[PDB]
Amino acid sequence: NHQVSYFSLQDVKLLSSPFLQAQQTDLHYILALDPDRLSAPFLREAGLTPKAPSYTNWENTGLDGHIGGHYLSALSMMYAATGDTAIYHRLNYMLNELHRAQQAVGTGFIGGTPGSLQLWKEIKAGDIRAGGFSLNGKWVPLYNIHKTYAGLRDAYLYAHSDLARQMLIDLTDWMIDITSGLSDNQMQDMLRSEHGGLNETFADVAEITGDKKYLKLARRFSHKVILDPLIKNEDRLNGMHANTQIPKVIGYKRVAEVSKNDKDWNHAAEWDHAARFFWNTVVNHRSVCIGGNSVREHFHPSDNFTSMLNDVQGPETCNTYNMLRLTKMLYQNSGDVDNSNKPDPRYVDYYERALYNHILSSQEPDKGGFVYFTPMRPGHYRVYSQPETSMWCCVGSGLENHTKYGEFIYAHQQDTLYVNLFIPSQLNWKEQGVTLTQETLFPDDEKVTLRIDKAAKKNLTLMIRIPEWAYEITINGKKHLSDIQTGASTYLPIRRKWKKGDMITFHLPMKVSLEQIPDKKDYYAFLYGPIVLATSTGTENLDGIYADDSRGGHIAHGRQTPLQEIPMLIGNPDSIRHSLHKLSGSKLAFSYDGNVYPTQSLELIPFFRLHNSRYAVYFRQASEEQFKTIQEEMATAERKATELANRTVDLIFPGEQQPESDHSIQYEASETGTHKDRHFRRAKGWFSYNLKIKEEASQLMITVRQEDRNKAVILLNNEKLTVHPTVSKADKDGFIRLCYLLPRKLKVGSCEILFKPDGTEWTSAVYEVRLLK
Ligand SMILES: *[C@H]1[C@H](O)[C@H](O)[C@@H](O)[C@@H]1CO
Ligand SMILES: [Zn+2]
Repeated sequence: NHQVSYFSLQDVKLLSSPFLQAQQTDLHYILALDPDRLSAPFLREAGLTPKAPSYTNWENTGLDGHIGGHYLSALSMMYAATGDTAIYHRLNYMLNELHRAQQAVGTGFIGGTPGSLQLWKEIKAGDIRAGGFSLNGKWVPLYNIHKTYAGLRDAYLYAHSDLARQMLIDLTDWMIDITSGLSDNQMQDMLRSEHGGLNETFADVAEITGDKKYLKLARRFSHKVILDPLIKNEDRLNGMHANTQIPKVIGYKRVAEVSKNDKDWNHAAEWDHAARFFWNTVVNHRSVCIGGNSVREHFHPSDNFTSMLNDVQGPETCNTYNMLRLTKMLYQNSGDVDNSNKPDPRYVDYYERALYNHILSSQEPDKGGFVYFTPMRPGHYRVYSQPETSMWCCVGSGLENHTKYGEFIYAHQQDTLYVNLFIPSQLNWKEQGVTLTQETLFPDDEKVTLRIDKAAKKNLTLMIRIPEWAYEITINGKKHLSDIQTGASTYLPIRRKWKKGDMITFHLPMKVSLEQIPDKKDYYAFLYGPIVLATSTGTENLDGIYADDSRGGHIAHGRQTPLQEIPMLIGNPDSIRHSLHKLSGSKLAFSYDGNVYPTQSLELIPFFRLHNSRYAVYFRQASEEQFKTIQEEMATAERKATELANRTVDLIFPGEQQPESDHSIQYEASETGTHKDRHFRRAKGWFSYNLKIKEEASQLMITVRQEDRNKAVILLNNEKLTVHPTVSKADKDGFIRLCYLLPRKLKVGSCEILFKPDGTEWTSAVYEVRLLK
């Protein structure tokens, strides 16, 4: 009787704000893409003639088709949000091209993976050769086809396309046939390969059709090794690839939702709970101040953020896009699950933190371009995509992000409206005969006004979110005072027979806070209200800040600044917090007026506004007592680590999917794993990469474990490396570096590196491959 609903994008008009800017910039980027290049893989796999070459980058190195899927979703949501005619022409054309591809094969299959029909013939026969990122020699093909399922779902739900609906059902029936001869054990083996959110999309088809066969399919596509610990409130996520898991959990939640009234299956509450526990553990233990998670795409231990503070590959944007999708699902029925009948605004505090500080920051606001990694290492920078060069996962999610800022501003519950986000907007609440405008300069000002533009004098309750970070309201010039009931996130209820012209005004008091890195190392970020602040540390060596189509072009490969050159805050955390002063002006800006080492007064602005520069979000802190020892470590060990990084020509992390894929991983009889938080690969046959040599290289460094008795032969362009390596002292965790001084410098270009056993059963387990000048 008390279900909470969301509004359609059609019903929520963004008014001038950073969000409308971001929407419009993404519109331009979406329209820049050539649909004939995005459709080319699909036509190819159907036996038709493409009209143009595919894009390059990931669209011709094995993930061919994935951006086309995202492109359907982004066009559909952007069309719902704007009604843009150019967007509709592109969406109609892409749907009709993919429909031609589907009809040419006639089975329901649509896809771009090279050799798609052969792949799925093998799978259907039970020839399943799964790795974490591969299936039968192909790059995450389940993940790829997921973006088509999702794209066709979105064309139906957002753009009302019946053609998309039929294409989606045919493609789902095709998968029923592919999996009809597979045991649950074979399915769970195949699901070891990254598969995006297929369980979610199959549950979506169940709801669209009302046919439970699609819910049985969704459950078959639910990865049990991940689900089962979550049911039991066990976080087993250390070392896992993070964006692989989040869509699975979204899927468990969606299966639970669509299964709410399924008399033949009794697990909905358990699967809902698994998702709510997953959210809790990631948000509360694995997330930084901007709302993101992971380092080099993987979950590190929650008690050790060292790599988050040292690596240039900070949180990945996809992961936050997916955590926000989950957040929206969990919030909707939070009141049903806790039998309060009011949803839990703690979900909204997270949503706001991640939306303003990560999603909004992840697009260059003027020109466009999407961020993959956001370093938390002080003094680095982030790289942006370009429309015709960049075909990354974070481009696909990037296209979607800025279409849909209207989706979570408000929620409705019969005669109740939840005012969740303080984003300028006009709402059509047709269910209660109301049109309302939210006017605010937030976060640059504290005042919010809600204006009733149209109403039918129903008694309605406005539930205004009072964030934990933030009671007098004004109605029509009259002050109404209410008692604070909790310092926690809560709602302030205001019920009236609203009429045209009524005005509700409230203020959100904003304070400076200082948020420590979660493992309580000596690094802190400044916030103002929910806004993460940052300082610009310079504009030198921003190499590849607008990416080309190269493998690895999503990473900020420019020079690493030694930490002793970046401002370090001297003193205790309360003194440091008190030393940040707000500057006068209509935009947020702050001066840091305490002691900084080395001296440059620092200016801080919102991180979402900091572009085309190096930055610090987290600052290293030093007590006056520990300064001498801290500075000596920064001047010696940290400086030397930075020098090694700055002599590095190429770098591979064996066992990490994207580093391996960017270096054209090949293998025979190989396995991967983790030891002491580091990934490896080893083989009984062999494994190989291509090294990309931008500058001549002199030295190869291989990281292994001292205790490993297995040895590798190394071939460079099929010539055995016979020079004797120098061997480093073992570190704390038992890792050593083998340093080979190459007999001849390696030429600029590409060089195969191949590892095969040297008399032993396996190669050494290799944890890092580094090429140096
Ligand atoms: C980016 C994102 O993490 C996706 O899940 C993955 O397939 C891609 C590269 O690893
Ligand atoms: Zn990504």
